[PDB]
Amino acid sequence: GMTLAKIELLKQLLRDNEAKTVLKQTTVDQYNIIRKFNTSRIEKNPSLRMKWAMCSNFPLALTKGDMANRIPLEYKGIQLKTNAEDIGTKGQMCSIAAVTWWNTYGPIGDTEGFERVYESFFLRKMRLDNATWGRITFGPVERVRKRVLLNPLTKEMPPDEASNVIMEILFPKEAGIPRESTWIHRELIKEKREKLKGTMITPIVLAYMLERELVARRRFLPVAGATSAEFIEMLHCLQGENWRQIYHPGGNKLTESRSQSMIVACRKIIRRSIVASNPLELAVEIANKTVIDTEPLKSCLAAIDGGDVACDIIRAALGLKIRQRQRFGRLELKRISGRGFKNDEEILIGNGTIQKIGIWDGEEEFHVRCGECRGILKKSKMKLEKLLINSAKKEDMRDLIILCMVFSQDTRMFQGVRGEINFLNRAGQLLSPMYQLQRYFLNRSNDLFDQWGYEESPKASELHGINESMNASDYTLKGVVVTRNVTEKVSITKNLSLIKRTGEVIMGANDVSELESQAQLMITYDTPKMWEMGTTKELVQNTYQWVLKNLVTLKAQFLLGKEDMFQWDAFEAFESIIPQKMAGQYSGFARAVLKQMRDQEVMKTDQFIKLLPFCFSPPKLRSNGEPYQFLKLVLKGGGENFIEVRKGSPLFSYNPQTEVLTICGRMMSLKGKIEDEERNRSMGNAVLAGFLVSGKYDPDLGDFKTIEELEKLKPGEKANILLYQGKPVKVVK
Amino acid sequence: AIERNLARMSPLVSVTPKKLTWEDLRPIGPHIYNHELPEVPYNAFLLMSDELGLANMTEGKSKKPKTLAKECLEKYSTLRDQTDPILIMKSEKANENFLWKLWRDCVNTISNEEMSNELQKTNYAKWATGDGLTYQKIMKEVAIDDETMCQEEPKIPNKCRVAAWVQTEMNLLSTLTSKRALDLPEIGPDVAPVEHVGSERRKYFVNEINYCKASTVMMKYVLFHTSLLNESNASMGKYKVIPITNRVVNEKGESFDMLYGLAVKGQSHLRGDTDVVTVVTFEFSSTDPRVDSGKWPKYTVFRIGSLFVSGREKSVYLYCRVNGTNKIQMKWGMEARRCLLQSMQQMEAIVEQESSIQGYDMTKACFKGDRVNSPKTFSIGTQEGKLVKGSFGKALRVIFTKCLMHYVFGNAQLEGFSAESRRLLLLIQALKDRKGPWVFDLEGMYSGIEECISNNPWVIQSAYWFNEWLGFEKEGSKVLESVDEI
Amino acid sequence: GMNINPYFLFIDVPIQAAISTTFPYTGVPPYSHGTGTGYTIDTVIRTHEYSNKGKQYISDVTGCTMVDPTNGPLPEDNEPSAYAQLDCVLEALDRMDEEHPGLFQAASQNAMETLMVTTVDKLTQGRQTFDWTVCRNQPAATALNTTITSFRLNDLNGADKGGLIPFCQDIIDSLDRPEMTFFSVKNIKKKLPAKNRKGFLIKRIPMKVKDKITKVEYIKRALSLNTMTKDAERGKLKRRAIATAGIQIRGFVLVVENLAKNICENLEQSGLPVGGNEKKAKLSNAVAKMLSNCPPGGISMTVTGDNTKWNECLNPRIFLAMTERITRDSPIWFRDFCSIAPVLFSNKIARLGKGFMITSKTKRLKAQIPCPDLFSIPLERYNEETRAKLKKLKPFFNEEGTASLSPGMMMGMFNMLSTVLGVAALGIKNIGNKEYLWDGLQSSDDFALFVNAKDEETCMEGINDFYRTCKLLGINMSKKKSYCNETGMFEFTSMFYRDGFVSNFAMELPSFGVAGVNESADMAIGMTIIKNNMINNGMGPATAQTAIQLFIADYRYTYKCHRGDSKVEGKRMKIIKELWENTKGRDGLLVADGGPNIYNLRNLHIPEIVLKYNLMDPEYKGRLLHPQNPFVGHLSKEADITPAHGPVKKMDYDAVSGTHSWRTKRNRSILNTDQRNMILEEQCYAKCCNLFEACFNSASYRKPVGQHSMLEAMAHRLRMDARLDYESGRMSKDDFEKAMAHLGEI
RNA sequence: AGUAGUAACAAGAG
RNA sequence: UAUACCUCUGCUUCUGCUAUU
RNA sequence: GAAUGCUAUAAUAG
Ligand SMILES: Nc1ccn([C@@H]2O[C@H](COP(=O)(O)OP(=O)(O)OP(=O)(O)O)[C@@H](O)[C@H]2O)c(=O)n1
Ligand SMILES: [Mg+2]
Repeated sequence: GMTLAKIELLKQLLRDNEAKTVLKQTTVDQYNIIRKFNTSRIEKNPSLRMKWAMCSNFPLALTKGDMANRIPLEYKGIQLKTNAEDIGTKGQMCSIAAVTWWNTYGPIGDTEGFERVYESFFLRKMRLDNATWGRITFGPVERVRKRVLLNPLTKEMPPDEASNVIMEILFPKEAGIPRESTWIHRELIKEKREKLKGTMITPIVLAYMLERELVARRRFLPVAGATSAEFIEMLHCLQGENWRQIYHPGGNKLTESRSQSMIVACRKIIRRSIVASNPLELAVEIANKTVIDTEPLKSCLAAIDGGDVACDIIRAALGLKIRQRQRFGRLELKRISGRGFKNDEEILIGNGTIQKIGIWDGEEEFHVRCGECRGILKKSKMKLEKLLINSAKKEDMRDLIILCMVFSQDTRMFQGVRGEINFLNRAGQLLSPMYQLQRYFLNRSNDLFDQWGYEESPKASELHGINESMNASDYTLKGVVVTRNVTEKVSITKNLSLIKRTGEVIMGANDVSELESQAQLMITYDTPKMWEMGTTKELVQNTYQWVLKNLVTLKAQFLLGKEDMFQWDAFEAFESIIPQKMAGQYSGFARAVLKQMRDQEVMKTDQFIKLLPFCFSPPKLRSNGEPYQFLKLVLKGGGENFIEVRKGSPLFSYNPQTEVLTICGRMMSLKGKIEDEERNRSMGNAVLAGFLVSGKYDPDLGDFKTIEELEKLKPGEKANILLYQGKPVKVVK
Repeated sequence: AIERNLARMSPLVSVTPKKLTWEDLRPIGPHIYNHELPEVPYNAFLLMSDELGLANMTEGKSKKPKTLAKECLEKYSTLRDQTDPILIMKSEKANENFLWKLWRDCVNTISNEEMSNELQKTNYAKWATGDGLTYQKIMKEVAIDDETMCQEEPKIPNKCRVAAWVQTEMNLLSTLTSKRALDLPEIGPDVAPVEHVGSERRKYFVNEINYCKASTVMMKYVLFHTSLLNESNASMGKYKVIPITNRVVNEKGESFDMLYGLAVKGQSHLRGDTDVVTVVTFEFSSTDPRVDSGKWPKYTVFRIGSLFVSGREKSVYLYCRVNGTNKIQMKWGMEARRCLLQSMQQMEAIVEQESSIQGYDMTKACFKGDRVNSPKTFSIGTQEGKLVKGSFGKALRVIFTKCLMHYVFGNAQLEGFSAESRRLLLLIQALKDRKGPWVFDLEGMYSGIEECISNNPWVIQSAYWFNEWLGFEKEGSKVLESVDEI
Repeated sequence: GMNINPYFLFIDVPIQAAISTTFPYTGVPPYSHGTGTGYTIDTVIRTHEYSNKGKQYISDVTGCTMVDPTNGPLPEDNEPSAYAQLDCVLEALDRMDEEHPGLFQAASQNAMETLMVTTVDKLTQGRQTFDWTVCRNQPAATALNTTITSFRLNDLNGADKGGLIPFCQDIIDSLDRPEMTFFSVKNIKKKLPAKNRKGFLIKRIPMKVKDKITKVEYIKRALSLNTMTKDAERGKLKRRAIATAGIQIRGFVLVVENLAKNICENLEQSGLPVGGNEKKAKLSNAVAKMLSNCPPGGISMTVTGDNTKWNECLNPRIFLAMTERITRDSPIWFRDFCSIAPVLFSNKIARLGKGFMITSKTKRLKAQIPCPDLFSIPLERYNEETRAKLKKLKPFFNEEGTASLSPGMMMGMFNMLSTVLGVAALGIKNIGNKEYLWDGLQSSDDFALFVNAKDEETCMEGINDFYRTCKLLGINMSKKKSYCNETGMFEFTSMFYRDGFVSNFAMELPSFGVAGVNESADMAIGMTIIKNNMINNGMGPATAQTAIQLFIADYRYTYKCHRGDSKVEGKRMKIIKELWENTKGRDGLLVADGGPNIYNLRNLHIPEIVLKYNLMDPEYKGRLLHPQNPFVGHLSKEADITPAHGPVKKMDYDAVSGTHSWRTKRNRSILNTDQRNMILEEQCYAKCCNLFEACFNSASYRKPVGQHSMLEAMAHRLRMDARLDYESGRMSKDDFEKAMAHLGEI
């Protein structure tokens, strides 16, 4: 019977004609304004004001209540609280000693439900508690700055949907208009309501506690091979710049997160295996010792039914039934017939801009599925042909058609893109155009349907077409039909190609996705030299480091045997981050420049160290016998991943003054491992293959010759070269 | 329109660019070298390298600040009993009699058997704390009528020359002691190898600083500025004798209380954060003020007996100064512990960097050196115009000290100089990197740096050190002049 | 001896790598003293000093001295020029529009559709706003309330409709009112009977009296900006002036900024509004491309840039043109709505702070001269520097003690829009088809221009051109501060790039201290700062573990809560020590209860209360987490519990509601002064809201919406509650009759 | 005095 | 003036905008 | 094999 008291207090409050007029004039909207109304100017130096105010007699303010009165005025000659009432709380003020007293000799309150209320946190603890810590590793880590989930959620919803659910749980009456959402989380509402039922904790806290575990806290962080929230929460302990730490959390891990990471493992294995002779050998070697968090890759691939080409290649390589089962977020397919050729092309879209997308060629048939709705799809290069489906759930049917329409990449689908569609992120990062077009047309469907076109429904046995509203209609979507009606032993080549028992190939390592991405769970390689699956900068550094380490031998062996020490397992890994279409050309160049130093007396250890790694890929010379000439050697990754031939570069530069080599930021001393003649010995010689310095810049020869103009010279022809700003040199063939 | 406007705009409008050459980088703040300017004086709140703590070995468990200050003097009674003022140096505008009387009031009051450390508001203590020295507020009506009432000329920091004692402070504060001060509390037991690496790595970093002079000084500065702030709020309208106390542990693991001197706190009705509370410092010191006379114009010194420093009878002086602080400086004093972090981090960065190269924990390697790697060294300083190399620990300590001095001499002058000079430090690093740097108005860039250099000792010395280092770099550059030159 | 030199580290480690050692952030920040009038006057003078060659005229609205530099004579030298050329500003924006097609209308759409949804309460989240009713700064929420209460008296109820637009309509309408009337309180004595000798007691009661001001006096106050000095201005010698704006003009700035934000978010070279990791990513990606795109053989050069007098030089009339050009396809009303904010700024009036203090050393007398009475005393009585300042102020000064200031933006009022105008310069890229190409990043004034050309001599031709281009937009590049080097390293918003943005731990060091919220919070904050620094600002595990210790010390000394086993004497320590002895599970006790710190690198992110909960004593946790404890103030029994409780905010730090989650007593300086009366005004609104929250528990959580009376809402709810309480059987006939009878009276 | 530094505090108020 | 060797006060003696959210 | 966009009383930056 709290109702009476409130009404009785309203009568008291309404006797203050000032309060009366406030209540009568201030609108329910304006409550928000007058709630925040106060005298208190915002405390700008709280760190200070606290440190100061703690030295005062009575810094704290009690809330006027029978509990406040249970605190005594003084205890054993300690003034706990005063008579003077605070301006804010309109209750007695007290010293910090009051708290310490209450926590010691205060009344013992009922802490029932606490654990259920603050479960969110207790789980956060439970994950650390039931975790397993592996080994710390010291070595380069390329941290990528990406937007990640900070705290694991009970169930993810938009803030609006989330808030509406919390209202249904805590404040039923003041909910407003019932939304679809209400029914969608009916289980969670009842479940939470039944758990928070018996609690004395203030509803406003229970609100924010639910908000904490329904609203997504998603922010940018520097991450490395760990996106999963239950990893992100621990990110501080997971890695630094120059060290890594293996950490297995507790509780549970999602089959989807297990899958999406499992792909990256396979892709990373294949990407590296491609460079070695007998890729299958290395592919198998690594895969057997590849651990996804705590779960072996082989076990994971066996357990999970799904994944991409790479997963199937590695499955075959290990000896597991390859599942040509496929996903496109919500849509999930399985190939019956066809062969897909992914060509990157410049697609114009309805709003009127040009987006680069990987378009698939050939006529293919897939077993499309979406929830309880199933279907058979048929598509050709940027055109859906025929879509058979079942009449399951109305929205599940509605989604499958939109997913299949987008998946087909029909030029009609691209025409129906009206409004703002972001392919580029706020931080200038690439988002997957197909996975964003999928995500866009699931929100705005009526545009796609109208921008597609209709036709007469089929007049067959159990075939009866459906219109926009997903009802058995006369007009159906152009090439859509609704029906009442719902492996083979492979082998894998050493070069990684899945051949049928007949001969025709179904997949190859040339068909896997080139896009590296942050694995959801922690990927570990239980073989020594795990760095080989690392990033461009990691491989680059770990390689040059291993070159420096064994420079003593490697340099000597070079002065005895010519090509004996070009073939090294480190330089193999290093090749897998070289563009394959320049790999051979770079080796062709480098080996010539190296041999040019050895034979013509003109050495340069900093250059030797720089180029030696490139000399692994079988050489690729020009048709006229001479090698290709280069200024910079571009590597896989960002436009900063390149090695300059003449100068230094963001990956590699040498400081002669200090005799200090700088690799991806890390500084190494070449003191002791340097010849006496080198200092005065110019670089001009070890810059172009079959080219050596004659004198200094000759104005008669004119301007500085380009790579092309240099390559197109007859032996014993002079030329002007620039090594770096303010070092002109006169070089001859 | 842009073409049309640029076409008709005066050629006199341009960035007037020039390629930076080493010779263009002249020394900054040339006035610091002018001997005709006064020697920058010691203007810190407390003594640092010139300090002297009286050693009072405690039971190990603490007591009241009056009690320890009493028992500390009770041991060194020869000093405490010295009632005859043997004055050595006087501050131009100070009172020998009043100051000595005040010292004696402190000693007596802190020595007595009473509970209180309150001081009777005597004519001397009133002069010392600056009683009722604030001007009286009057109406603008009356103000305007009065012609003799005027807006005062802003008082400016006067120019000063380089002072050795600044260099000497760095040198001594940087060096190793037998005494650990830091009060670093407990931590959670280690589980993750990261924590085991961190803890083991701490043992090297923390100790290397804890066993250095700067640390003790920092801790003293903190623990004083705490009790001072606590008194300032609690005992607002009371003159109080706060003892300059600090706990120290020797190699053998014995807890010694260190009384460095007695301070008195004037009325502290501190409304604003900037609002000043006059604090009068009486500090023990072995340092003879006659030696570096231009260091102690702000101080008044009394010879108060002697002590055995080892085999030597060093004469004990008493440095008496009318000083002041405010809520902010007092708070920032308590937040001076974080000097450890700024220095520790910067070197842990190098440890972790070098660890990535060698592929193991290079902590133990960088300091001492292992079977594989010899120890890490750094270009540390000069010795009759010749560069000298120092230990990783030394290099660490030198920074930790620098970070303390960043607080102790922290003001508007430093903030400016530090920020503006950073701009030139980079222009140097470009010349070092050989990234042919360009400048548009170098003079204007210099003036912004040079206007900050006034009467801040750390600024004035940082200019000297900068100018010295710049010279040593400028030399190193020569090696690169002739490279790939045929 | 051997003389240490700390700069000799730079020999071993390069500047960028160890930049941390160049930030003295263990040292005290600069704070201001006394008056900001000097610092304010400087800006006022300098703004007009760069516009003086422009078109000067007298405003036939305010009656003020207005100066218009725009389309003025082009500069003869490199002294800061405000003389921007509309044509060139438009041409720049046209190129931007070509480079980013549809973006202007795409943003305008969003910015417009926002405004329509935007409520009035949006204004109640802007610290101290200038209140025209009292001519002092006040809390945003109050400064609004005063204006709404004032407006109602002039027949302006647009606020009540709830949307921002109709409230904004009332602001531009309020200018056309011949007089403006507002409440301002007056004290009244009144006999009150009390157990007293004389048999009563006199007490002063507040009374709202209706003050009036003229059309002009109001307009000036509407166009007014109050001025302070910027305190804790790091890495600078001399202080600077900052400006707070009127509740009238704060409305229209939100939308014009919101418009420029929408534009910025979708720009390649915009440093705002992206921040920290998001920014570092974007700039790292930007540098990578503009680096690699450099012509082979040609030289890529980065100009580490900074513009001088960003605020003073930029013109409102240019910002007006920007909105007009950006909203070209937007409907007539929204084109006009946007146009207001610049128009207010192009007639704005700068308040001159407190004044100047005059003293006699001989007499020991000091007195403050109010800004109105600056030219009361002969200027010989002021000091040299102030004399000149006042002399130069003279022609822009107003008798009421303010300064006309037509030119200039003033500190930070239009950051987003200025960033756009900056980007617009970077949008040109080339002049006269020369052998160079510029492109950079802009974040307010702070800019980093990349120039890819054939040789550094040509790059300089490009930079020199960019400089001349900026001069036509009112953008002056600092030749002193700004510098240039070959691409690979630069500095941008104190982010130092060296083949990749370096770690600078020193900058965010101050945040390691005890935050000053309370015990329960400052622990969480303290650990979260360490946790976050360990990630973002590259703090190694040793330094991280040390940071924990150094925090725990600061915490234990601040909240005087040393280990219960320790013998540190203290008032709280006496009871702490009794708790230490009384308690069995001592490892369960929180640090604040003299408990042991059990935080390490791994568990930084778990709340102390949640960590130890499992190993607490039942009595101790029963006390520590008492549901109805007096320190926090929960819900209730219904006596008359109505304190001045503020709205429970959603802070990012993770902490449990326990006895250590207390609140400090309010600064009572207000009890001495006449402002006293406001406490009753507060404790009124408090009573109204607090009761409303007893009717609607959802109000505490989510914003209640409705243009109807609060009383109306409260009444119906209580009626239903009572009826259904009777029908259900929670309430009796006797009580229900009383309920319907009492509710009847309303 | 001193703090401090382009202007303040060195208590303010009934 | 008087109470007043009393009483009250210690960011409120004007602390802004925009990002990191 | 992609996303999910936000919106503190601290601190930093301009
Ligand atoms: N506390 C601050 C600092 C900066 N700014 C904004 O950032 C701009 C750049 O500030 P800064 O570069 O420090 O100074 P300038 O305005 O360039 O002034 P100066 O000519 O003295 O360099 C200011 O104009 C203002 O718009 C601000 O609003 N508040
Ligand atoms: Mg500037």
